[PDB]
Amino acid sequence: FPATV
Amino acid sequence: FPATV
Amino acid sequence: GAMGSMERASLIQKAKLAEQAERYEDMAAFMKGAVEKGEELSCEERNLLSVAYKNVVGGQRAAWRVLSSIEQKSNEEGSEEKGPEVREYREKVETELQGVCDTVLGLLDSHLIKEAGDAESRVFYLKMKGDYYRYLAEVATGDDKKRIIDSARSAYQEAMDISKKEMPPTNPIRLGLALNFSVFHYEIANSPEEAISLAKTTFDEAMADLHTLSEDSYKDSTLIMQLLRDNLTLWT
Amino acid sequence: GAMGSMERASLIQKAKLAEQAERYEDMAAFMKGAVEKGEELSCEERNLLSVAYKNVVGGQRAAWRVLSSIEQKSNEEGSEEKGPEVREYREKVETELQGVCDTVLGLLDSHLIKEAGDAESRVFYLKMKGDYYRYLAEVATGDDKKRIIDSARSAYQEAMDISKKEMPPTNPIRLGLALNFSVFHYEIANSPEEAISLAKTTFDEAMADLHTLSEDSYKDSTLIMQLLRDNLTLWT
Ligand SMILES: N=C(N)c1cc(-c2cccc(NC(=O)C3(Oc4ccc(Cl)cc4)CCOCC3)c2)cs1
Ligand SMILES: N=C(N)c1cc(-c2cccc(NC(=O)C3(Oc4ccc(Cl)cc4)CCOCC3)c2)cs1
Repeated sequence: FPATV
Repeated sequence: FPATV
Repeated sequence: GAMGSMERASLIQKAKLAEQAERYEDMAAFMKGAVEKGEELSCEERNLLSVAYKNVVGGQRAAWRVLSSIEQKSNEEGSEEKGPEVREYREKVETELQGVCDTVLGLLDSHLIKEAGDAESRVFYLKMKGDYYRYLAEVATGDDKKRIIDSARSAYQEAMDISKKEMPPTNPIRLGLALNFSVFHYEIANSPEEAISLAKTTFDEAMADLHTLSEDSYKDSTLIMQLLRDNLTLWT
Repeated sequence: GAMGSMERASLIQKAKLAEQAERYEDMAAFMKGAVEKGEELSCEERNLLSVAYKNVVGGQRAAWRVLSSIEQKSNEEGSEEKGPEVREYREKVETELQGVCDTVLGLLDSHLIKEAGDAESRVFYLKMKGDYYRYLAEVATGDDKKRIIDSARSAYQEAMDISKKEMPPTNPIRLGLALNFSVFHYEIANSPEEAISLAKTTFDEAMADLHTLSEDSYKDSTLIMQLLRDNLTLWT
């Protein structure tokens, strides 16, 4: 999964 | 801490 | 609210304690109580709220993905009927996830966003609104799926417009907003080209502004820039 | 019981799903529902029950330890009074932990232990009874602390007596019981010499019986033997 913050 | 199962 | 009788300052203190104990459901309940006191949130308090619910919903999302995977396998040609249990339990977790998202969205709508006038608060809250509609979109399949997606898009877009007018390109909130809106494009809106364009342009504009920053601000901005690069590496 | 309307087999299936999703509170609730159907538990089902509650209470214990540490520091000479919040929140987590322990002990008392006649079930349940009284002992400070400790000791002792009569020295339940009773001696009963003697004698008697085992049984027994050795290395 891609990075989110 | 010591091991328990 | 079961936190109605506790002091605002005590709720914030206990949220910090819950964080140290990795009790994120408690931390979220304490911060919901703090929001419901009706006062605006400081910068630290906004991040306590976001950390708590991000951790709670992040665990729900991970569980939902496991269960959805098992469910899809049970429905492949050649599988042995296991009955309704996998669907039922996936639905249970899904409903709990939707409930947490609705709770957060409710706090933003009553009345955090409408009182947020400074860019750092307003962009932060509108980013959260996009994020929690995005999580609802991840599990949506019904008559409302398009509207949920458009609600995420609209919140992210308002946050983006404010951030480009009011914040420098290295502002970590601006960067994290772009990071997440880029993921929305890739994973939710079936717009990988927009996702890639947004990540690259955000990264390049930040790079050109790093020279203005202190060492500590540089560290904060380059951290999120690296996440943008990580996603671009995943996608190209 | 909110699981009263769900089939026993569906509860067991959903416990396994909850495990895969790392939803251990759900897993424990499903297995409590299964126990409350009133039938005896199979070997697999007993371990589902134990895995679920061990994970739930293990997280509570870790949180309690963090909070108790913070609380003790707040009470050192030189600290700035922070008010009642640390104590209150430690008490909250403590009460929740005690509740989970009481729930498990209640299931063992109504009526798992009294129907357990085979050594593998009866020793398993009496070990659990010792374990959950041990967790209560870890947080106990009142008029009942000695009685809680003696309840743990008595359960472990009955389990030990049965295990030595009815199981080989390499039986993993026998080994895990001795491992945990040894930790009880060291950490709860202020009996480090007993803890060390029990771990060493258990290890040596198991070693001498490994020659009777298949490759898969050997792997299971030597795994727990290594935990005994690990503790002995910590303590000597
Ligand atoms: N936890 C806590 N007790 C507290 C956290 C904060 C706080 C305050 C400002 C910024 C952050 N920053 C972050 O948490 C991370 O960066 C972000 C960047 C943009 C956005 Cl929108 C959100 C987070 C998370 C990802 O990795 C790098 C740091 C924390 C104060 S108290
Ligand atoms: N999880 C699940 N779905 C299932 C677990 C089991 C199962 C059945 C028998 C034994 C175990 N054994 C363990 O779990 C470990 O050994 C134990 C030894 C003694 C005792 Cl008393 C308890 C555990 C835990 C520590 O590391 C090695 C394995 C599992 C069936 S289904």
